Amino acid sequence: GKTRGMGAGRKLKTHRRNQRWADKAYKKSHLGNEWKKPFAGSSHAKGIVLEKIGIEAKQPNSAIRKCARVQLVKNGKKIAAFVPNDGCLNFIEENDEVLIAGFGRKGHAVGDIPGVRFKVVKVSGVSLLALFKEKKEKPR
Amino acid sequence: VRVSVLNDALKSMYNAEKRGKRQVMIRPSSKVIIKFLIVMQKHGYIGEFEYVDDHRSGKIVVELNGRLNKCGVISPRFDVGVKEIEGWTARLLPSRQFGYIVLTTSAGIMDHEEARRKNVGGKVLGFFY
Amino acid sequence: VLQNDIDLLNPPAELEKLKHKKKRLVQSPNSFFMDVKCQGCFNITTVFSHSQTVVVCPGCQTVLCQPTGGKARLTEGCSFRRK
Amino acid sequence: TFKRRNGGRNKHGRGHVKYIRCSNCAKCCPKDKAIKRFLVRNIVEQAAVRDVQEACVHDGYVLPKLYAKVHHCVSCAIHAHIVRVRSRENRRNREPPQ
Amino acid sequence: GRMHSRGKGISSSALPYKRTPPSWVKTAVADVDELITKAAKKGQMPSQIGVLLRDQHGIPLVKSVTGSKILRILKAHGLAPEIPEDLYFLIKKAVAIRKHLERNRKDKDSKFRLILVESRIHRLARYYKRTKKLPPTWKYE
RNA sequence: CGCGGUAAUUCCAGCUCCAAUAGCGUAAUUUAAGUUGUUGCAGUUAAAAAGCUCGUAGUUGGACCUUGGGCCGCGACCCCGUUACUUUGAAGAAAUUAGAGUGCUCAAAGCAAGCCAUCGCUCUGGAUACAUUAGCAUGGGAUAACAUCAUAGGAUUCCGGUCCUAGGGAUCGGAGUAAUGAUUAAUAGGGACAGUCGGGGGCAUUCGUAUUUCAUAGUCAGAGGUGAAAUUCUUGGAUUUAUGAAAGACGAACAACUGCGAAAGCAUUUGCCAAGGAUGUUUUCAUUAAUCAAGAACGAAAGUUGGGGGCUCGAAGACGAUCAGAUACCGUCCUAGUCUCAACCAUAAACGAUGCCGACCAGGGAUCGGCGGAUGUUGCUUAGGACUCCGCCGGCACCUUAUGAGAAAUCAAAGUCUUUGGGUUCCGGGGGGAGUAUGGUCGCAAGGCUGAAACUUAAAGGAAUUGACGGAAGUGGUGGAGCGAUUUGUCCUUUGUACACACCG
RNA sequence: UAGGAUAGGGGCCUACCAUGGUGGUGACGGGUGACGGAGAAUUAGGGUUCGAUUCCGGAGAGGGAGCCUGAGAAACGGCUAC
Ligand SMILES: [K+]
Ligand SMILES: [K+]
Ligand SMILES: [K+]
Ligand SMILES: [K+]
Ligand SMILES: [K+]
Ligand SMILES: [K+]
Ligand SMILES: [K+]
Ligand SMILES: [Mg+2]
Ligand SMILES: [Mg+2]
Ligand SMILES: [Mg+2]
Ligand SMILES: [Mg+2]
Ligand SMILES: [Mg+2]
Ligand SMILES: [Mg+2]
Ligand SMILES: [Mg+2]
Ligand SMILES: [Mg+2]
Ligand SMILES: [Mg+2]
Ligand SMILES: [Mg+2]
Ligand SMILES: [Mg+2]
Ligand SMILES: [Mg+2]
Ligand SMILES: [Mg+2]
Ligand SMILES: [Mg+2]
Ligand SMILES: [Mg+2]
Ligand SMILES: [Mg+2]
Ligand SMILES: [Mg+2]
Ligand SMILES: [Mg+2]
Ligand SMILES: [Mg+2]
Ligand SMILES: [Mg+2]
Ligand SMILES: [Mg+2]
Ligand SMILES: [Mg+2]
Ligand SMILES: [Mg+2]
Ligand SMILES: [Mg+2]
Ligand SMILES: [Zn+2]
Repeated sequence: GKTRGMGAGRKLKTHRRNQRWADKAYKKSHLGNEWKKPFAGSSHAKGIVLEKIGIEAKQPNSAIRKCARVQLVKNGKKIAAFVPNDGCLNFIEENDEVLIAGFGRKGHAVGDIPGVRFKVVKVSGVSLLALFKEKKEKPR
Repeated sequence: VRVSVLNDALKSMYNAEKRGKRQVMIRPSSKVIIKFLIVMQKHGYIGEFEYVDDHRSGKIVVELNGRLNKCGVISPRFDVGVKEIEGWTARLLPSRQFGYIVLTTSAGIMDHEEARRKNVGGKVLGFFY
Repeated sequence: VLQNDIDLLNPPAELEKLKHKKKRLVQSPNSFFMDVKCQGCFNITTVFSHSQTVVVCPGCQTVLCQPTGGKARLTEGCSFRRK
Repeated sequence: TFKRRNGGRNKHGRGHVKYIRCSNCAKCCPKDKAIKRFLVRNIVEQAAVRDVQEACVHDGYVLPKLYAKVHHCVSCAIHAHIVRVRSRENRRNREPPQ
Repeated sequence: GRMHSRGKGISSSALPYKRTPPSWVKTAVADVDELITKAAKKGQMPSQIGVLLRDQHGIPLVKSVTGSKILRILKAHGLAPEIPEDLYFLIKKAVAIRKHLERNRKDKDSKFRLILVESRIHRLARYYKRTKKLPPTWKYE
C-alpha cells in the first residue's frame, strides 16, 4: 500500500518528486536537453539552403519527399527541412533565406518521411503558401 | 496490529449487513465506537446494541435492521472546519439529501448536520448511509 | 450453525463449553482446583488441575501428581473432587 | 498463463527438493515432479511361466517377482506413454486409473 | 504475531471474570505475603513464585487474594531483582548462545538466533530505561 | 490510421457541399491525464514485491478515567503541564478575482450618477465577500501528540527554630489529618514453567550397498558402446564369477498434494551442545508493539586464492561418429571442477513470478503437531501406548461454490474498491537504446550495487476465441453460458502455437 | 572579555580566550533559459504550469572599485582610477 499517516507529508511529497521523473513529458521538460536542440526552444528558425535533396519515404509508400538541407543562422546547425505543396522545390535555391518551422510532432518525425521534423514555411521572405497560390512572387 | 478499532467495528458491521446478518459482534469495544453507534441508532440506521463487559476491552452486539448501505472510517482523521463540511459531504455522501459524516468535536462526537447546527468543527471519524 | 438461528448475546450453553477459552462471550478458564483424597492419609492438599509441579504428599510420601502437556496426571490410587 | 495450480510438481511448505535421475535418459528431475511408477512384474514372462514351473526341482516353489520403482522425467514419461496429454477439464483429475 | 518468527499461536492463560478470591481460599493476606517473601529469599523470581503458590498452595492468583501483584509486593519489602526478570532470562539465553558459539564457529543458525536474542534484549532494555527500571547508563555487552 | 500502380470518395483541378466567420490556418503550457493518482492509479501472468531476516531514524500504534439525572429556563441551576485541532475576533495594501448599485445607446467598461429643469437638491453613491501558511487574542477539550505518572512519600492544623522587617513576611523542623496515593490484564507483545514435536543447526560417532583400485583364485575370445557404428580395452587374460582389503564420494527403497527452517536449505545411527514453533497454563511484566531509510547477519549453483582429497561424473580439450556443413546433439578418454578446510564472491524462473502486520467475510472433508472429551479391542506392557469417534488451537495444503473480485486465466483471497481512506516498506509509468555509457562504491578477479542520455519507434505486451498448422496424442430460431469474440445445440476429438498472406508461415 | 568603528545592535573589525556552529527534518555544493510578491492561464473538487513588464519590495546604470557634496547617494543624464 501507500503511506497514509497524518505525519507522513514529507514521505508523500518526496515520493511524488522522485516518481515524476519516470513520466516522459516531465523529464523532457525538466532535463534541459531541449536547449541542445537545433531550434533551442524557439518555434521558428531561419537558415541557409545548403543543397536540395530527395529522401525516400518509408517502406509501404513509394515517393521521393524532396526536402531541403538548411544551415541555421542562430547556431550554425544543419537540419533537413521538408518542402510541402507540390512543385515548391523549384522555389528553393541554394544560398537562399528560408524560415523553418516544426513538422508538428515536437521533434518527432512525421508521416512516411524518416528523420525529418522540420518544414520550410517561408523562402526569401515570401510564404510558400503564397508562392503555391501565386498570391506573391519570389524576389530576384 | 489493531491500529483503528473503529475501522474494524465499522468494517465488520458493513460485512455483516452485506451478508444479511441480523447481529454483528464488535471486539474490541471503545467509547468512540459506542458514540458512533449512538449517532447511527439516533438516525435509525441500526437497532439495539449491547455492551458486554468482560473485565477487558468489551464486546458490542448490534442488532441490524437492513437499512445500512455502507459505513466506514476516514483515516487519517483529517481536520474539518465548519466550512469544509460541504466539500467532505460532496466527497463521501451519495446525495445532499441522505447520509451522515461523523465528526469528533470538542463539543462531542456528532453528525455533520448537528455540527453545522452548533457551528463546531473538528476531525472526521467516518461516514454511514 | 447459522448465526441467524441463534442470539449472539444468549448463546446456547451446550456449545459454549466447546469453544476455545478466549473465543467465548466472556472468556473463562477451563482449569480448576481439586481436593485430592489420597489412599489412606488425609492430606487434602489442593492441587491445580494443570499443575506444572510434581505435588508431593506433606509426609514426604510418594508423588501425588505428574506434570503433563495439559491436565496433570494423578498418581495411581487417588481420588479427587472439584472445588 | 499458468497451466497448473501446483506448477507441475508437488511442493508445498518447503524449499529445495532433492532430484532423481531419469531411468531412461538420466535427466535430473525433482523427486516430487518426476513421474513415479511401482512396477511389480515376474522374472519369468507369462509364456515361459509353464516351461519354468515344469523345470523345477522343488514341486512347491512360488516363482519370485520383481519389484522396482521407476523414475521418469516429463519428456520420457510422455514419450513412453506412461502419461498422456489430457484435456483441460481432465487434468484436474488426480485419481489413479479406474 | 511472534515478534521474531511467523508463528501465530494464541495459547495463553485466561483469568476468570471473578476478581475476588474463591470462597475455598482461606489463607490470610499476610500469610501469602510472607510466603512470597520467603520464596524470593531463596532466589525465586515472581513468575516461579506465582507458579509455586498456584500448584503447591491454595492460592489460584495472588492479585485476587492480596489485592496486589507479586512484583509490587516484593518491591514493598525490598526483595525485587535489580535486573528485571525477563531481561535477566534474555541475557542468560544470550550468554548461553555466546558460549556455544565460542565452542561452535560454524553454527550460523545459532548466530542468527543470537542476533534475534540481542535484538530482543535491546528492545526490552530501551523500554526499561524509558520506564526507569534500569540505570540510565545500563549497558549490555 | 492511411491514400496514390489507369473507376483515386484522400494527390492536382473544376463544380458542389461543410465548419467558423471579420476572421481563420500553421509552428511552449493547461485540459484531456484516475497516463504521477492527497482526493485518486498500479506491482500473480500486461511495467513493476528487495533472495531472506534483523535493525536506527521516520511513519503508525489496543482498551480504560464526570457521568447521568431533574429543576428553573435554548442558557443556567441543582443532585503556578504544554501542543496539535476547532470556534470567534483583530489583521492579511491597492489593483486583479467574486460580488451590491448604476441603461457608458448595448457590451467589453467605468465609478459613476439621479431628480419636471432645480441659481439647487438626493448627508447622492463610491458596498460587501475572499485572502493558504506563520504570528496575536477568545471560547471548547471530543480526538490526538509530547511530558510525567508509589521516596505521591501527598497535603492540612497545632507546636516550634532561624532570619528580615512595622504584629507581618521568608526559611528550616516536631506533632497531629484523609477512602493516605498505583486502571485492567488485549483471541497485542515479551518472559517463565510443563509434557511434547521436528529430514532446524553445530560437533563427534556408527552403519549401508554401490563404484574405482589392488591382491588371490576360475575361465577363455571377445568385451564395451549405438538407431547403426566407430574411438577404446583384450591370449602379457579383456568382459564375467567368487573372496578380501583400501579409497573417495553418495545416504535408494520408506518418501507423501508430509515435516522442520528467515530464506538459501535440510533424509544412515547414536551421543553431546545450544536454539525453535505449536499446544497447555487461574505463572509473570504491563504496551514494552507494527513496518522500516541508515546499518547489519545469512544467502543454491557456478566462480576466485591457497592446503588436502580426488571414487564418480564432468565445462574446456583431444578423438570417433552423424552431417551438405556439425566448432553440436550421439560415443570414448578426460583438464578445471564436482568433496573438504581457510578466505572471498552475493548472484538465480533466489517463484506462490503474490512484502510484512491486523480485522472481517462461504461450506466441506483429509492431513501434521499439541490439548480436552468419549470409546471398546489390543502378541501390549490400571494409567499410558496402538487403533476408533467427537471437539479446540496452530500449520502445509486440497475440494466445491459465488453472494464477491477480475481483462480474463483464475483467486476463498487476488474478496470486503468511483458506496474509492486499518498500518507500513519497497517498487512501475508505451516499446527499444539499456541494466548500456559515465561517475561513484564493493570485490584479488570474475563481477556486484547505483545508474543515464542522445537517438529510434507505433505499437510492444497480457488474457481469452475461432481457424490453420505440428517431424503431438488418440446452418438459423428460441432457450442456456460468456463483458465479448464466441459457444451449446452439432455430444473428427484432445492438445501446443510467438502462424492468421495461416508452416510454402 | 575588553576595545575600535558606526547613526546605532552585532566577529562589523582588532587583541586575548575557549572549541565551538550546520547537517538525511538534506547542511555544504551544483543547476535554474531563477529578481520576490500582489498576481496570470487552465481549473467539478483537488491540482498543474507561468509570474521580464505599469502596484509593493529589491537590485543595477559597460565591468569592478573608491569617494565628494549633501538631511538623505557608495549617485553614475556627479566625480576619481583600472
Ligand atoms: K508429476
Ligand atoms: K504458551
Ligand atoms: K487443522
Ligand atoms: K443460439
Ligand atoms: K555598532
Ligand atoms: K565580542
Ligand atoms: K541637501
Ligand atoms: Mg528454490
Ligand atoms: Mg477535391
Ligand atoms: Mg496505469
Ligand atoms: Mg513475460
Ligand atoms: Mg511482468
Ligand atoms: Mg487509542
Ligand atoms: Mg535479482
Ligand atoms: Mg522476483
Ligand atoms: Mg518474496
Ligand atoms: Mg484507492
Ligand atoms: Mg518505459
Ligand atoms: Mg443465444
Ligand atoms: Mg504454453
Ligand atoms: Mg562590544
Ligand atoms: Mg537572471
Ligand atoms: Mg515580476
Ligand atoms: Mg532574463
Ligand atoms: Mg518594457
Ligand atoms: Mg518597480
Ligand atoms: Mg543605485
Ligand atoms: Mg549597455
Ligand atoms: Mg556608481
Ligand atoms: Mg543616461
Ligand atoms: Mg538617475
Ligand atoms: Zn528422461
